[PDB]
Amino acid sequence: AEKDAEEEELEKFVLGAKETFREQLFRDAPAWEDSDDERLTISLAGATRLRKLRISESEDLVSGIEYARRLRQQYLRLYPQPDWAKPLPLDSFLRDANSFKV
Amino acid sequence: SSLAQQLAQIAANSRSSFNVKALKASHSKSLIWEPRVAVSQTFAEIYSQCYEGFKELCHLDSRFVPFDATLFSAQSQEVDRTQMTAEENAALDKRVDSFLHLVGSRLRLMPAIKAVEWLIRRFRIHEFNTGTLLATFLPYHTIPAFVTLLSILPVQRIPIEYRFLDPYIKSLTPPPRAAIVQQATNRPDLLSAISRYTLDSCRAKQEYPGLISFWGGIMAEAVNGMIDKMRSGRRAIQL
Amino acid sequence: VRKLKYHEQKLLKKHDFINYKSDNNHRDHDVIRRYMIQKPEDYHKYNRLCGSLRQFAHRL
Amino acid sequence: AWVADKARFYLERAAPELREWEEKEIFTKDEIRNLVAKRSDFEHLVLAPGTKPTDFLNYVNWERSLDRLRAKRCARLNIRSVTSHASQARTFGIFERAVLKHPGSIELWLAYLEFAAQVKATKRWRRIMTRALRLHPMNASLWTLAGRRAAQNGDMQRARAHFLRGCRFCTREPTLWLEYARCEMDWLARMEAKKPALSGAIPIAVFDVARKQPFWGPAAAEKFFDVFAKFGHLSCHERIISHVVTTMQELFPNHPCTWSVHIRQPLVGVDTPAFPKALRESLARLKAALQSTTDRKALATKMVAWMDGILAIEKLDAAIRTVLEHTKRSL
Amino acid sequence: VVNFLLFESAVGFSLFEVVHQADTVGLELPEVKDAMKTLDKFGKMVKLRSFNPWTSAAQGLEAINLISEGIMPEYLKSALEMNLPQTSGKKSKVVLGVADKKLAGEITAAFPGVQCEAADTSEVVAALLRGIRTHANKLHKSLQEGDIGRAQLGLGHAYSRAKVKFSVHKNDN
Amino acid sequence: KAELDRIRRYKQAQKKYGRGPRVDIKSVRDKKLRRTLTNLENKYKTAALKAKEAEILLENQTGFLEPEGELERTYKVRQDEIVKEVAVEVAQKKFELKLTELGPYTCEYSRNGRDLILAGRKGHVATMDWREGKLGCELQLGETVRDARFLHNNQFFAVAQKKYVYIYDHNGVEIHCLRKHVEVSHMEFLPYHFLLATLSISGQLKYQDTSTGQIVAEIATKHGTPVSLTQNPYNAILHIGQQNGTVTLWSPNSTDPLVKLLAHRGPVRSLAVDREGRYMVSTGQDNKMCIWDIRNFKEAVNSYFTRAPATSVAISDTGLTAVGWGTHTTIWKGLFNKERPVQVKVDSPYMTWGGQGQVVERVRWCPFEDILGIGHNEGFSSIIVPGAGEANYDALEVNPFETKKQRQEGEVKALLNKLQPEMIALDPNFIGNLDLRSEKQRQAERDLNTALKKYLRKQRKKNIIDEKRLKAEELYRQM
Amino acid sequence: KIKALTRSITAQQAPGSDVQRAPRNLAPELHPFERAREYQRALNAVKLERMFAKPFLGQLGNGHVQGVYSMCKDKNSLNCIASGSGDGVVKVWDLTTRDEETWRVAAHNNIVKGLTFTNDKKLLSCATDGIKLWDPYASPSNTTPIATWQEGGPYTSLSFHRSANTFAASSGQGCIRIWDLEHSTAGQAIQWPSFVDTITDVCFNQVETSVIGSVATDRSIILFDLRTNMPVIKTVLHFACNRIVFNPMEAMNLAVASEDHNIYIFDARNFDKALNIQKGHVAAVMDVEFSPTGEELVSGSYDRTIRLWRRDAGHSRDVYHTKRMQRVFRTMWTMDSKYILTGSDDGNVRLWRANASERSGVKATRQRQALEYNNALLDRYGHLPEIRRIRRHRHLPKVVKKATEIKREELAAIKRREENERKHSNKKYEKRKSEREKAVLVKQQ
RNA sequence: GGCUCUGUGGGUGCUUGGCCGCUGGCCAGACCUACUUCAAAGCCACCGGGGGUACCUACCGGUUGGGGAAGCCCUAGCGGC
RNA sequence: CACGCGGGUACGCUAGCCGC
Repeated sequence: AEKDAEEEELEKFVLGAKETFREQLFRDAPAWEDSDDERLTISLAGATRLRKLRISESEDLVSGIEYARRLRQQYLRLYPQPDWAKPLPLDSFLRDANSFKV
Repeated sequence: SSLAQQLAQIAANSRSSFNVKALKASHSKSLIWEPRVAVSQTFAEIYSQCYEGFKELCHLDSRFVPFDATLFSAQSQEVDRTQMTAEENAALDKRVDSFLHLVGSRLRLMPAIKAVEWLIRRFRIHEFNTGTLLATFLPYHTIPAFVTLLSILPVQRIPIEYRFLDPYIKSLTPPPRAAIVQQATNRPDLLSAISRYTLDSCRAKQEYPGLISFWGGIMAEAVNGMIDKMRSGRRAIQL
Repeated sequence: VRKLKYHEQKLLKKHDFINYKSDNNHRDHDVIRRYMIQKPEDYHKYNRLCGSLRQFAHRL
Repeated sequence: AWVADKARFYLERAAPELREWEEKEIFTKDEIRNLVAKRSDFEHLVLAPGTKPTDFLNYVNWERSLDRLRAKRCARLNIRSVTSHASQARTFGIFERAVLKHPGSIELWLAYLEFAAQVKATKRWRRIMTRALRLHPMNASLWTLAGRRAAQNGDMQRARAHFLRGCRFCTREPTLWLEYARCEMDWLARMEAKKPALSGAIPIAVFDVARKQPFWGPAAAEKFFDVFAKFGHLSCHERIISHVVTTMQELFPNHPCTWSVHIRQPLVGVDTPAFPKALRESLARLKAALQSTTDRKALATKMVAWMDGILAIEKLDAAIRTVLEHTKRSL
Repeated sequence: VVNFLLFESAVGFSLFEVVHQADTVGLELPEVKDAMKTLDKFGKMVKLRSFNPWTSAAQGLEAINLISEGIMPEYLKSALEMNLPQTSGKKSKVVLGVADKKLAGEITAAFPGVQCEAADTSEVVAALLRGIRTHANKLHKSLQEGDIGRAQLGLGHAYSRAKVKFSVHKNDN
Repeated sequence: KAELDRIRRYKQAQKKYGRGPRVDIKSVRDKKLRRTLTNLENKYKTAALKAKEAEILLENQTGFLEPEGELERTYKVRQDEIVKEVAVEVAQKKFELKLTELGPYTCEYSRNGRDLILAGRKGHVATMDWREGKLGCELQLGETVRDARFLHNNQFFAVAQKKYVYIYDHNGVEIHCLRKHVEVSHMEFLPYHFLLATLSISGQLKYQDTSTGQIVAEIATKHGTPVSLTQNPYNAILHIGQQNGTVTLWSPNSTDPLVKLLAHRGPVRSLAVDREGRYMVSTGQDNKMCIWDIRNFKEAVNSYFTRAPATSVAISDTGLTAVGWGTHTTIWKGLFNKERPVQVKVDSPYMTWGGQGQVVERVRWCPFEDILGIGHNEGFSSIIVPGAGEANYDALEVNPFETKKQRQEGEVKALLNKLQPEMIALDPNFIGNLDLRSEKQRQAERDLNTALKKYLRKQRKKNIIDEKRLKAEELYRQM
Repeated sequence: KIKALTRSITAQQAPGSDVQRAPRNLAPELHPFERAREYQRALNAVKLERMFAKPFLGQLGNGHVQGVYSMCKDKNSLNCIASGSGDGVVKVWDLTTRDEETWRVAAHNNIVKGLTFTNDKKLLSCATDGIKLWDPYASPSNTTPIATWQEGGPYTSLSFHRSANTFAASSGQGCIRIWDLEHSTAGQAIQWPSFVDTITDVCFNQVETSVIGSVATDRSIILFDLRTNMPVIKTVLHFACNRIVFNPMEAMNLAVASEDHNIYIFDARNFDKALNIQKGHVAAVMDVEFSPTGEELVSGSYDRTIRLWRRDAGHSRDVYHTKRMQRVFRTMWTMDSKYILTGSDDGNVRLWRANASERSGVKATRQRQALEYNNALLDRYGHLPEIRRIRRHRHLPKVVKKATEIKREELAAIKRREENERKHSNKKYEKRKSEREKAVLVKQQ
């Protein structure tokens, strides 16, 4: 640390404590598999829509598995995973649609 | 006057003061001190008096120590809300809502009113968190503290379900329970707001018999009135 | 602009934002407001017609 | 209110030391922005129309704390070039316009004197003390501070002159006169430790003029005897104490204070065979005072306060403990 | 040229040290009169240096009696001995400004190194004390215990009743 | 040596706040003049040094954005990402007013950034306090509107109508109609003078004083209707740009144009100049734009190309520049770095505001925040861009938070310090130099074989005999 | 890493504080038209000071019957002045109350030629009758003189020592004589050996004691010494000199007011050439007076003028004139060095102010900053045409303007005569003698 | 159940797409700063009436000192008209 | 000429020796 507690107190007194204030503020396996995905290869640098999902300025060729990973990252960026993707008798009655019958 | 309408929309959604008179008025709006001294009252003495009140609150109950760390600190003397980003503002909204649910039990005491006076005069709860602040002051709707909060509330920040307090802000008299339950049985929004507030408090285990009796009474009279509205005789309509 | 003080006015003798000398003491504005004319272009149209009439009277 | 202009001058004075702290690696630019913003807010509040000695004191405390934190960071980073000279200069400037804006606040005057005595400005300290005494003559605490620090320095003539002007002014409460007698007998003690003063007649002279000063009372003479009875290890101390008690006998023949000093008179240099003999002597005097014609309630309250002091002293006999408990219980 | 000037008031007397003295030749000018009137152009002339209150209302009564009779009091002599630099006018004198000429003479005969200037005879010290008496409620307020009105009220009643001997033979109420 | 940073500070201060090379003390001869010039050069060295030292007390910080990863670039940022990452006090400032039924809109901020005015071409003039959202005045104006522009304050605004121009007060009451200015199509308000400079359609430029009310100088640009106009504010001269392809620099002291830089082969379409006065960017009808270092009057780099004829251009307080072309605008960062002696072309634009089918009528910068207004045919769109904006204003010159008393004192002080219109040139710091011809004539009054052939040819057409011509003829006989 | 500039209004007002914050950036990029705005503020300064030049302050009471022919201030005091008129009455005024005089007496029979204050409190008057010593400040008013002298010839002027009780009187017999009060009676007469003509004015050097300068009507100045009671030096100029005055700040500089319409500043150690030649008048100068701060000069002329001068200028800093002033005879500063006093020949003692556009009293700090800023600005830009013409332009009365145009025509004519004489004479092979050299005709010891 | 007010959508003219650096692409966008041989033809371009014109400006005719495009010539040139 | 941090001679203290 090489800082005294009294020195840290003089720090918090003289200079301010915005960093610690911000700190106190901000306190299933895949069942089936394919083989065509391993066999595939696509040119990210070639296709202009796929140009925007590569990582470095070297990624042009990619197999279908890592390609699927990039598309999954890009889908998650465009639309986040909603919280409902992550019994009670009355709640079961509400969620049953046989009850609301005219 | 389409231009005037869009501009008034911008002016109501605006949050920061931008000329000196608007700054002086928005700093003059206060709970405890009269506005004549609330204009000329700077932030050091405010923090001194309200920190004394918050100290009395910590010697009342135990769980005010995290807010001693993060909301009533010597850096919160200085921090300005409108210069932080949206996510810092959201985290601040969460901390404010936690403190309001916590302070809702002991609101009839001068220590708690001093703490809320700090939160209003520095973090501008009455302009940024009107929903939760107004729901927390709602169960005490007879006391002069609620009358003053009704005074200092800005008219356009009041959300839609609580927009029935306009005649009382016009004439500063505390609204009666007949008015609250009547607005509850007409709008489902106020009823859902009160129930959401109280269920949030009871999940956070900071409830108290005053709030629980208030919520029970309002929803009971509200369900009575709502069924008395819903009864309509035609079989399909009542179904 | 505030009411000019003594020295400020002595330095800005010739200054006035409202009435220039090219505004003719706002005779256009006084007449337009007196007789409810809606178009200041129509005022100046009347004005140049009356001006041509006076110069014909001058040559006569 | 040209306070923007006045603050501009003071911040433009404070700028080059901050340039030094930036060219060194001691503070980084974010910290320096925090510093200059806090200094701007402080200077505007200081030069504002409505100000307070508490505001001046808080700015003083901040600047002094910045000096201390800078010293800590310098000693941590192993530098020697950066000094405290500019910091002490600006602190002196704050205090000077502080006592200009609020001359009548002894809180601020005492804080300013404390700052001078802390950072080692003795001549400046004497000048500040002189100005503060000229603004607050009736302050016994200020007079005692001047006299005591002068005698601590060793200026007996200057400590004298301060005390003499003080007792010429403050004539209402005897606190300053007690303090002058205290300092004078401390000077006699320092001389005896070094080994006219062979007589030691200056406290007797102070007593003889205190008799005619308008605070002169029985309780005043009691305080005089108390401060005379402290540190009885002296040469003419018995002479002084005898003169005090004879003067009190000649003035207040039956006052309970006079009876109290007749009780505690022979206990001047007692702490050991010399202790219990004087104890028995004063016990006989005490019983004679309790049976004689005197205001027994006031005398016994003085005596039980005195015995509260005695029982606060430890290392005594159980028999005399029980008899003092009995005599205190019979009152 | 003035250096210090006394000023006797009801709560007590104070002596001010003049800095940047006024011009005695153009003293009858509208500019210097306006500067005497306002407060932001008189505090540059006058800076407070020493104050002395009275210890008790009997002492203030003694003050008025001696001062109006013209004789200086002993504690006034004490305060001036504290504030004025000790000198005799063999080579360097100190110029004081007081109001009463007899008081000026008595202070001169007390301290040889103080030449006094009377407000009766010198217009510059006249205008200077006039400005100080006008702005007197603000210059002392930093150490003014209370206000000056009640002290003037009670002190005037004490002085006039002492001169009249009133309560000895008023009982009709 | 530890004095290396000392010499670096002194060199940097002498560069920035020097305003002149230095006095050569060694070459003076009189002793008293030597001493007073040593004293003066020392005082000026201390002045510039303490000014550079006092430049630390600036509170705010200049906005910026830099790319983090190697692949993502700066112009691929979106307004949503910006408004999520930025502070809420400017996230409020980013907004879009929708106005569709009243022609294309031109926006113009006041020079303190408080109030703006927007003019829809078919007659709709509005002045508003856009930060607070309250509008000062709004009017339908009937006929068309060429160009709206604020005056010195936010009090008076001048609208360039179909035939005359009209200046109005704060409530939109029409103060008066200037009819000497006929068919005005471009306007620029010199604000340190008080001059309204109007370019008509006819090519007749007119300079009218606004304080006194008399037109100071009429000039007739003899060639072509004017296509563009702006004001160099370091000189207060008028960069107008004609139709034959040249930009001409004018000033009210001459009928001839002061200079004429040559530009694109088509008519120049838009001009902008730095407030430092360093560089001018101009974009033509030919698809290029190009910059110019003005103080030396040469081209700095090769021409950039814009993929359409640019409708407008405007550069910020700092080095940013916004060219609004076609239907979407772009912003370049490093066109003209001040410190470099030789400039460099930039690969990519800093950032672009995209096209959703709105033709851009005019771009402007809010002069003191990090935002930028576009005026397009669908209305007004104030977007945010971080790098712009001079971070630290000067509350003696211009105050974005001006109180009433401060605005009144500012108006009367600028009225007392108005600049006479004759003091306008290509170097505005010249008042005090030697009138060399007058000085040589004064010193004269105190102190008192190829060319003669053409001289005799010139003097043989007079046909005065002229004893000097006689001596010259005798000399020509001698040769 | 996105970050824009965020400006709350706390930078304009701290909350709860009425103070108006004003952050400042000194970038020349942000403050344009530097030199031009400076020239314009200079022009406003010139127009302001030519508007507010109102120098006339007052008139000391009702004045005298006849003209004011001599006057003198009390160099020890500050508001004690006396003026001796022409009918032989002297009056003593106090400057605080300029309504009525403090002390008057019909002193002599002829005019009061010399007058001074002593160092104690008393005053001396000199007339052709003789000289007399009065005490004007006493608890009884005494109109009788307390000392009288007649022997020694017709006395003409007076001057008093700085510290001691000695004073010199310049007589008419070609001598001055020195008295030491309280132990001398007839005084010691010092004179040049063979000397006849009247010694008009006399003045003790103030900064260096015991050096006496005096001017005689042989168009000559003479310096004496007093520790060795003998004359020292004698220079003959081209015209007679009406007064000599020493400089109260530099020990060796003197100024002679001479009938050549000129004012010469001489160095007493080197009388070979004049140090400075102020030429601004129309008639003869009847009075000169150095400032007590030793940097400005007053010269009251025989015509209707008072000229204020700088020490190294050599031309009119300013000129005062008034129809009511019939002639001007004695002008002197007050020890403030801010108000000058002019005894006229109309019988008035007028009080003007120097620095005729600088008001008195205590100034507020921004006001004094604006004044000093205007003055330094003019000191820089005082030579451009517009500023120059408005700063020099002053209304002179018709007779003075007419006669000074004739004076310029005559001086240009004489210069052209001398120029043609040089060009067509054998004097061409010489250097032009400087005029500071041409001021002194001869010097002798 | 009624009056009044307020808001949203459709209509009030005959139905061929949203965007762009549009013979192609894009709606997740992609690339970003290159390319260059020669400045330009002239005219016109609305201010209410009578009136003065010191100053400035416009136009015309000149004047000192430079300046030399272009035209003409040949003794050929650092030329000559 | 001296002015920051350590150990000594010495403290309800800091005057003095050498380092960091």
